[PDB]
Amino acid sequence: DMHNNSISKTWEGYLQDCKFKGWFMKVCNDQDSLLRTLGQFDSEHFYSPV
RNA sequence: AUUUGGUCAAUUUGAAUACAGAGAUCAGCAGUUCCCCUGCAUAAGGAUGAACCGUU
Repeated sequence: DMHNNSISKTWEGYLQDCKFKGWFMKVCNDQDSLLRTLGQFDSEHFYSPV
């Protein structure tokens, strides 16, 4: 039962160079790890911690 | 009171032969245009489905 769960569109933009080689879904144990993963495409800035 | 409205053409001629003059009728199908339905393609544009975790 997940009434708490929800989704929000954070961004809806245009990128100069698309460094994402494919669609590499993942899970990480921590936030730092996630950030690092994101920055594998030289783009940590996508994640919005709230 | 009379009379014109009355010349067959065609051919053989240097009047004779001709004798009215030479496809019909019934029925398909396709095309042309517009419309409607149906299946497919092409573009575009939606809508939606599908277990479960992925990739340095």
